[PDB]
Amino acid sequence: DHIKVIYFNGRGRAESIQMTLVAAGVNYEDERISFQDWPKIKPTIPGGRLPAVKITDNHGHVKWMVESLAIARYMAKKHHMMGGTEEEYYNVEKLIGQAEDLEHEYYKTLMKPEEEKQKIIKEILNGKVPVLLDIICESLKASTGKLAVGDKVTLADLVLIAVIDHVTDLDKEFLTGKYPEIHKHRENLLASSPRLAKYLSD
Amino acid sequence: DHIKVIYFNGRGRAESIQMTLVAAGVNYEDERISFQDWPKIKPTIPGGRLPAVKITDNHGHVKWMVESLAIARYMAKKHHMMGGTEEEYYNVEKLIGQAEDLEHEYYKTLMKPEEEKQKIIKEILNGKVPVLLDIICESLKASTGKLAVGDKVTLADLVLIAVIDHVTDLDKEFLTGKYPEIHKHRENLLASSPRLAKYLSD
Repeated sequence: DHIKVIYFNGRGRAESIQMTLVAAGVNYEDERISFQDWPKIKPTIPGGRLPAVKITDNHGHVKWMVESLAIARYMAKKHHMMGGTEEEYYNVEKLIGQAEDLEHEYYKTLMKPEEEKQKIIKEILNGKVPVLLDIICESLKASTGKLAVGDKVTLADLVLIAVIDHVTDLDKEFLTGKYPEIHKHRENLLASSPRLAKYLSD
Repeated sequence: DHIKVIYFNGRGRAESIQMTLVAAGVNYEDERISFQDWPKIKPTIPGGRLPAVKITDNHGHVKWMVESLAIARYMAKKHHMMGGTEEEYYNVEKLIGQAEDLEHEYYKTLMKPEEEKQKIIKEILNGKVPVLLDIICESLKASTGKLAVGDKVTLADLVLIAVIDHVTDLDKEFLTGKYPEIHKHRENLLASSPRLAKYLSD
């Protein structure tokens, strides 16, 4: 059973799939597609969208998975990272929802020239971004554990760190001296998962 | 127990919470907040965002739930509408993800001056809207049952009907003589759930 994570963007939507697998201690192969080869690769991907995950058993049979956060939730559920109670499940989804709202602001900046980019970044960093970071800070405070939901790793944790890194991609100093719970979350996450600590260092 | 669904909106994000409860045969109270009353209501809502769900027990204890699709997933999970196996769960999340991509196109048209709204409606209906509808059609085909995932109601079913109604909101004729599996899905869904059939007329 061989897992291939097929994607173009190293900083993209595959991050949540890769981090789930890393934290789960699961081997996989990264297959990165270049812009140049995409037109030729597209018709070979069911649904024609990346990221996608190709799973090949030892009899050469192929199962395809599409929709990156659906894949990540499947892999997370399989390896006990989607909450241990229905209440924890709710809170996992709550924080994923909140991080996706933040991610969607980051998305407004993508594929622009110098400006719109500069103009968008400025609008989002003064608008919804700080509101959303505050909401996430309070969700983290309300955890019954040291992590986003309880004390052990969930998808909510990995989705969060990926989205924060996009925020800092826009303004590296944006969270400096602020959102201590968010910095504290990352410290704590890296402690609970040497694997992810290792992966993120590399 | 007493469930209150607090929202704007209407044809908004509350639809998936309400449809889930309706399909689960769970009673609840709708509390609709006017634009005029929102400034005074906001500080009483944790996180200051709607939709939100206020749950009051017999002892007058108050539990708040936020993030509408996290709420919808909680309620769906509690009532066996999130798939019966891990593969069914992945497929529920797959279709939810696909419908939300469609929903995001619909969102580009909201709160616009009619000028650019007309321009946006025209832009998406020729762009990603039919691409996404085709993807959803193929997802429905791949179901092992008559509904989006298997033969029984899941959150994916309700998210799909809500989003398709938004598309027809933009162009009431867009799916006429097209996407037969989508028409077929809705045919089937109302059959499988007399409760929802009722709600969707009433």
